[PDB]
Amino acid sequence: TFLLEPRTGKGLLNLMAKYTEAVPFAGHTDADWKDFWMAGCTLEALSDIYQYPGLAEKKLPVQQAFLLALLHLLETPRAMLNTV
Amino acid sequence: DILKATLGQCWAFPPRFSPDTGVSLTAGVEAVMQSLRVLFMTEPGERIMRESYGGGMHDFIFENITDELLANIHNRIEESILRHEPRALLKDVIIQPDKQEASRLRAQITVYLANIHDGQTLRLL
Amino acid sequence: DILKATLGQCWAFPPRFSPDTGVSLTAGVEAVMQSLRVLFMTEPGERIMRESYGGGMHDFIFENITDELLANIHNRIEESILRHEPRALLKDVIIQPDKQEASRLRAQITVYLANIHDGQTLRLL
Amino acid sequence: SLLERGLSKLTLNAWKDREGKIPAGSMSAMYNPETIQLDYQTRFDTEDTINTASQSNRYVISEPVGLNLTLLFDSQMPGNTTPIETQLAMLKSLCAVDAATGSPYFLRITWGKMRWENKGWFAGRARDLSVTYTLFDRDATPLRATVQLSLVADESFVIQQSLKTQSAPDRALVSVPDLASLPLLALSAGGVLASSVDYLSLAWDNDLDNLDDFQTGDFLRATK
Repeated sequence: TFLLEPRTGKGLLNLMAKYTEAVPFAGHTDADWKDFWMAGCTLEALSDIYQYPGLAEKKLPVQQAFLLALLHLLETPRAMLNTV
Repeated sequence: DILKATLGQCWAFPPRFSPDTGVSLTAGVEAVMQSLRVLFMTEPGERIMRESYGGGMHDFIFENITDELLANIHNRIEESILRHEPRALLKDVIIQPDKQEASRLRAQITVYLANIHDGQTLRLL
Repeated sequence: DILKATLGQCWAFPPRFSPDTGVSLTAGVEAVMQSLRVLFMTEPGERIMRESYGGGMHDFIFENITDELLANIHNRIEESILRHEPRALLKDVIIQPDKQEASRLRAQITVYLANIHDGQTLRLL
Repeated sequence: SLLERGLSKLTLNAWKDREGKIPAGSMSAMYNPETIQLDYQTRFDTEDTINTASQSNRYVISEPVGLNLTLLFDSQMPGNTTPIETQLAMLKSLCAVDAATGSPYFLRITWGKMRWENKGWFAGRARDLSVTYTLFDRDATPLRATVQLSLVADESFVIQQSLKTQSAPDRALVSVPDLASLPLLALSAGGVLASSVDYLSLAWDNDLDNLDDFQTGDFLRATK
């Protein structure tokens, strides 16, 4: 039916990949912070791991595991909010 | 290499982030020493939903080195290694006041990884 | 505001009635102090079908301050706050004869809402 | 010693739960006991086996460590000004059933450098208490007490689980010596774990090639 909030962790991850490029990797220069969260994979390959966790074979950089755990947590208030 | 396997891997206590290397990670025997600096620099109540976790050394900061204090420091260290860090035993904890520029208590905490001396009779009366 | 909610509301002990405001009402912390004046000004037998309710201080009116009396007053106050007013603890009750114009016992009853002093060694022999 | 010469009294701390989360009152008692006593006892039952090959006796239960301790209070000497009923209104309260829950208070006795059974504190609850007032006053404020405490062991479950993982935490990580062999390396791994680690499982868990693969300084991991 009607949803009241689209854009799952794919859409959040797209917004976050747009977003973190504005931040310099501080202390270092000429380095985007978007490099930090997207090192190792592209946006779509990381979203594929977000849907299917086995595409990581118990390893990936831990900021990405941190971020995917964050998004899986953030699915829950989105689920309460779609019941509005 | 096996000490890195048996003792777990985790992040460094000052979180150092780089675009080249993602997260700096302390592993093995260095991970046990990293957790012991976390315990005694934390204080109970400072971690939300984990209020038992802390060293509690702020109880002793205006307390007069009078040797009722140095036994309380010995027991607070020994108990908090039991409750929150059973990956490392305790060997001995030696507490001395600083001789130059006093009112600093220096504690050396010695851990593990986890006979009556008969020669002194020849040097006494 | 929450003390007015948790501690109940009731009428004032001298019933004051007005056509403008119907009944004057004591609420909250003032209601506990209003009930304690009721208890020690009542006397057992003076309320019909409630004969347990009373302070009972008319037992002590010709009784010679000799310090068998001041212990009996301390126990009658402490017991009657237990039986008839458990909304207020007891801190201490201090009884003194009045120094000017004696034969008046003055009792200060201190309630609640519900270490050996080591410094004296430096001022003794 | 080593710094100064002030006394360290004993302190009786109380809680309400088994752990240290809910503190009750806590008193320190003047006039140290002169003598403590902690009695251990372990109950054994003899095997009356019909086969008559051997004489032996089983282990049934270990009785809890009980502590005996005797105190004295006094307030008429002119240094002593606090009346001893305020000091005994805490021992009589903390060594009895609490009004909140209907249980004893899970006391913890401590002394400045004395180390109780293997720890710096003695947990447990009060089995026994007897006050016997011997002197009085004209109005009989008591001012002499002679208390006779007696406690049991009863430690918390987080401390008892922590002391268990410090002995054989289900991995061994045994070093090999010069001139070693796997039946000897299983006896040295069966002493770290106390579980008879059956040498063929050592060469399978560590990917040995030919049962003599270790080289005088490398480690072998033994689980269970």
